Amino acid sequence: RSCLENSSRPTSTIWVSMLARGAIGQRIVATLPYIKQEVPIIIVFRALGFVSD
Amino acid sequence: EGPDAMYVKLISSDGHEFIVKREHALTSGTIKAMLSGPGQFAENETNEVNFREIPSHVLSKVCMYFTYKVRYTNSSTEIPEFPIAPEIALELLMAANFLDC
Amino acid sequence: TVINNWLLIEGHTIGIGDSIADSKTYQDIQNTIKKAKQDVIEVIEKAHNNELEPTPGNTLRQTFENQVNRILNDARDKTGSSAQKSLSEYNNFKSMVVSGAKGSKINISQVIAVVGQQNVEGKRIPFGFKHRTLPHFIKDDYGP
Amino acid sequence: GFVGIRFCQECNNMLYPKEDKENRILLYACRNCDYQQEADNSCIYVNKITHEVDELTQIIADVSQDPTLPRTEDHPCQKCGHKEAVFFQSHSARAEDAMRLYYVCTAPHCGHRWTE
Amino acid sequence: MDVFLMIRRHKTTIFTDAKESSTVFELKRIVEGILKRPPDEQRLYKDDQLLDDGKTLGECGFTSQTARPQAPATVGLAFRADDTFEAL
Amino acid sequence: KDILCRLEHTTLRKVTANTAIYYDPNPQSTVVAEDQEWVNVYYISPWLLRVELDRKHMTDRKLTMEQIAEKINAGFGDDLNCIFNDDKLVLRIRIMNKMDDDVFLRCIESNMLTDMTLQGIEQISKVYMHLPQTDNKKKIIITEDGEFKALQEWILETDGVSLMRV
Amino acid sequence: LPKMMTLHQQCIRVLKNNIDSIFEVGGVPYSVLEPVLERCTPDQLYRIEEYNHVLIEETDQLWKVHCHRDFKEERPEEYESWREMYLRLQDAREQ
Amino acid sequence: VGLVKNLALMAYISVGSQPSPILEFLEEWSMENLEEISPAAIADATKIFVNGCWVGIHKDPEQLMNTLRKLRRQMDIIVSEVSMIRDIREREIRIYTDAGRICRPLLIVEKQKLLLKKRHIDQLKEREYNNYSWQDLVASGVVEYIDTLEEETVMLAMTPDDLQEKEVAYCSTYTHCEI
Ligand SMILES: [Zn+2]
Ligand SMILES: [Zn+2]
Repeated sequence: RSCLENSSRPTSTIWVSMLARGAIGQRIVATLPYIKQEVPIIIVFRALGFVSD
Repeated sequence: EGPDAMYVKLISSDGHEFIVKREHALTSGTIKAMLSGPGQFAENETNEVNFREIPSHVLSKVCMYFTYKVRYTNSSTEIPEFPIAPEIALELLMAANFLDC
Repeated sequence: TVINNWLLIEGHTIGIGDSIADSKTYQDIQNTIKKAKQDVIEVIEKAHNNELEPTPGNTLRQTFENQVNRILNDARDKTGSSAQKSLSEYNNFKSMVVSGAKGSKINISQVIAVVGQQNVEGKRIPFGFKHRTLPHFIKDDYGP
Repeated sequence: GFVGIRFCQECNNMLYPKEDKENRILLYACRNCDYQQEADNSCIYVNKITHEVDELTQIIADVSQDPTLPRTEDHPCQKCGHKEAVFFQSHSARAEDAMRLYYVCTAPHCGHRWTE
Repeated sequence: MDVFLMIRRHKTTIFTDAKESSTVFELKRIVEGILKRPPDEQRLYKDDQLLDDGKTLGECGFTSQTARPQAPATVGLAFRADDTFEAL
Repeated sequence: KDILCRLEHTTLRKVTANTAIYYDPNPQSTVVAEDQEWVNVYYISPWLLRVELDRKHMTDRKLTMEQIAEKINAGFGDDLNCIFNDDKLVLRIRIMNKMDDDVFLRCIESNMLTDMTLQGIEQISKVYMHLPQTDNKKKIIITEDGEFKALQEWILETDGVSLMRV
Repeated sequence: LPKMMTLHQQCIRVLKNNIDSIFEVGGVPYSVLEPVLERCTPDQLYRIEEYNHVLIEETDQLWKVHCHRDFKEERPEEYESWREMYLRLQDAREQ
Repeated sequence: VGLVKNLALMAYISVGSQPSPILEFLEEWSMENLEEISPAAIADATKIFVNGCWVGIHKDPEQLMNTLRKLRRQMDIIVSEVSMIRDIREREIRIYTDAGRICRPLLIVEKQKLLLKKRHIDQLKEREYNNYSWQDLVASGVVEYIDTLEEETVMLAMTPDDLQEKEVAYCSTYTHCEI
């Protein structure tokens, strides 16, 4: 529940979750604020500016 | 002090010398090397053990510890400790030099 | 009406002297508690040195918990039995228990001898800190 | 034994296992760029279902500085002979089946960790 | 069990070992055996409680505590029964 | 205990120590090299699934490796060949005859670990044997003399319900 | 304490509990005093060495046990015994 | 029941502080920023969190926590209500300055001895003569405020009788004592 210090603003909550076993493997996804669907975490890292694995 | 060796006299350059059971001074390291010197059999029975520079109460504690340790080693009891005063331990530690224990 | 008017002559009370046991009883309770704590420490040492054999149908931690709770329940039961055995015929806790009016032998045991094990959700007090019930204990303290 | 991630060098991405039937051997190939590399270990994937018997390698020596950990002087260090050592149970989810004690030497510059 | 008394004559202290009941002049006898002390020269003083004219060790002054290997109980000595009582 | 083993569900996961995936295009020269002798006794995709089973789980379930092998063969109908030996309990699985065979063997290994039954009934996770000391769950009988006699007989509990199969 | 102790061990365990009681050692060699000084903390070593100066050139290796515990990233330079290095870095860090 | 709670008598809820002095001090007390480090240095170092912000890593976390505790105990750069937690097993140092942290004052114990001496008690017996107050006791490095996250790393003696204990004290590393 991320909230910027030195300011009075609402807290933005990010959920870095992992899918259950029941699926070839279990994957890590990210539920971002103001985003309707879950996003895979590697896509978020690439959109942050790091394309290489 | 008597040549029948179950009492041995020992002096520390103080007036208050001490005479103790040889059998309860048996746990000395140096009783095997300066009463059991170059040859046994009436070297021990002289019982003039003229040590130097030890205050009286210090070696009183040391030889009372001798009786203590002899009768509390290999007996039915093994737990108990030795209650030395904190300061005298320093000079008692120099007794820790002499007796090889 | 008849019993309530005879009770004016007889009277019934509860006092702090009904919570006292004999000195011999207090010694017996302290001895039982000491022996049971020693037994719990021995079971802890057996589990720590991997000498504790799991029972069928249960894992090692739950067999340890069952053994510890068995020891402590035996402690509470024996101390309580000594507590009721100390009680005189004039004891008013005993009077209200054997009359069935109020209280039980567990209440007498907790007042006189041992309150006993505190349980939350059917287990012992959980490690709400990192592996500690309270910050006054050391980590991984499974003692009573 | 375990298998790790082997990385490409052209784009630093992940190499995926693949075979060549002309050489009939195993190679880790990058499928972002066109890089290929002959694979050293034949093991592609391994399960470790009951290979959680070890917990000593995850323990760090810094827990010798933990004041809330129990200390003993009856378990001397084998590597350096220090008399004092902290002991604790395993903190893993694999520790439900074991109350096994692990010991860490509290002497600085040693950090030796052992079991019973 | 044991006994622990520093037989203290100022600058000469005798060591003894005995049990909880022994006649108190047998202490003088075991001093006499090696230190050549006649019973005139063996006027043992009191304890903190008065000494034992009944002549046993399980009588006044001596308890189960005074047989302490941790630290004994000490008292002065005079090697003359009636004439003089020499300290130092 | 025999009935308890016949009732409790046993997947391959309960008895497997490890599963490893290898590139072994020539079974004549096994890359693992600890299975050379019995594979050469027996002697195909170049992909190998090596399954090592724990000793204790295979003993107390009273399972022998031939039963697991015929369970493989019945499960897949010779879509894939599984050889085995032990004297380490070693199985070796290949897939005889665009979704490369490594991910297909991935998938069938997931099927091994999850969706295969060795012995027991699927809905029953755990079976607790006990001998009851109370008359609530005993076998009361009427003797020849005519008394009600309580017989202590071993009874099982389950953690799932598959009543008709039981 | 279910342990037997000889005179060395008795004196050094008592003194290992009350290091703070030491003002002046008298004439004890360090080789005897080696145990109680290794279970110690550098301020007490400074106190001992500034009351019992004759021990100084004996205790320098002991300071290494402190240095690699308080300045583990460091090494001595040449012409630097461990006591003077520990005091120089300690005062430099406080400053 | 259980949802509505009450404060303990010496419980104090923290009011909040700016992280800037602690951040500056960490920047020039040998902590390297996240922007200036290769990731290979993160594996053996201690991550440093200030109000939950990962700001850098430190190579010597024990002397860093000693320095931070020394600063907070003498009411230097770090103010008294700042919580500093060293997760030793997880190699993390978390510094919290934000509001809402409930804490309580505890006597500081160094080497099985209270830092509260008879001189502090004698000075506090004449509170309205010496002008010695509770805040002077905090500034003396005698008491300090510990919150719930820091309390999970401290070792509390219930009484000073737990300190003055013989050969088996059940713990020889008490860090704090209940008042
Ligand atoms: Zn590439
Ligand atoms: Zn070590």
